[PDB]
Amino acid sequence: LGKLQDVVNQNAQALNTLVKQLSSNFGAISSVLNDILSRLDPPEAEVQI
Amino acid sequence: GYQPYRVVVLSFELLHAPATVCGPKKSTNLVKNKCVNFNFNGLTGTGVL
Repeated sequence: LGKLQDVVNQNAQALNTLVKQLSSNFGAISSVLNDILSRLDPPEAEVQI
Repeated sequence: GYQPYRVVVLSFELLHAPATVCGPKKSTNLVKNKCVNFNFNGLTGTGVL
């Protein structure tokens, strides 16, 4: 039953990747929105966000 | 310019560990099992404990 099985993996893997993309800085000081908001005022938090 | 200027640099290492120094804000009782807004040593969030 490889074919069917393969399908599932292809989907599951994708989702996992997407979720992990929430832990990347992309250049911001942090990957957690709450931390950026609680350490910076909006005038400087806009640039990071 | 020629005359001196006193400088003090305050470096805070926001280590993800117990915090020795914290602000003057007064804590409050602890609530559980109900959707509440929470703060812990500066980590702010919303959820159920």
